[PDB]
Amino acid sequence: PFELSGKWITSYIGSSDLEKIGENAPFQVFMRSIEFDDKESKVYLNFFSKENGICEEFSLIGTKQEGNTYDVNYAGNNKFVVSYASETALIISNINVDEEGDKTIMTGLLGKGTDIEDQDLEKFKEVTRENGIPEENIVNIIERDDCPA
Ligand SMILES: C=C[C@H](C)CCCC(C)(C)O
Repeated sequence: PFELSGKWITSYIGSSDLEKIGENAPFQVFMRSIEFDDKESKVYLNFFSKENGICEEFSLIGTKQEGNTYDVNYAGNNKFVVSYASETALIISNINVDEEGDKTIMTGLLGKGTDIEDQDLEKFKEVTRENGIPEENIVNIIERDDCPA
């Protein structure tokens, strides 16, 4: 039986638009926790990001929508789905439309800490590839997350 809510940390992110996931970009996200509240049809996300190279923390609340998708406002509007869940990981697929109207598809592999299971990593690369995102548009987030626990 699977518990999707709890501590989740980002290990890798893929993006169709490299401008959204570099240094200090809005989608270089260091996750800390995700809490799904099916009773109230909401999801709670807590994570760090860097602006000015300094860690900043965010706590967002998204709304459950049709088909296990969630909508959340962050650097524009986002529609994401937990595409895969194992006992050690989540893979999230997100579509962002930014303030300028530009659409970016992204994938993220999340885990319970820093020691990545290769089976989860292979499924992340396959979901990334299926979304049309090339291997070279994959960033290693564990290597870059020096934000507080
Ligand atoms: C590329 C996927 C990351 C891990 C999730 C982005 C945060 C969001 C989409 C929930 O606002």
